[PDB]
Amino acid sequence: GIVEQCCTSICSLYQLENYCN
Amino acid sequence: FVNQHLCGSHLVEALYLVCGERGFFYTKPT
Repeated sequence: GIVEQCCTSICSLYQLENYCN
Repeated sequence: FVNQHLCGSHLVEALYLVCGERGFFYTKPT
């Protein structure tokens, strides 16, 4: 959920790499 | 790189930057 996690709050690319295919 | 507030482009752009060419799926609320 980087959407509400980065849009409602913040996230780290490390957490963004978890959304990779 | 560190925590960054993202939502749409800057989220897919963020994932597209973290996943690089791998890319990502990026989920969303309906």
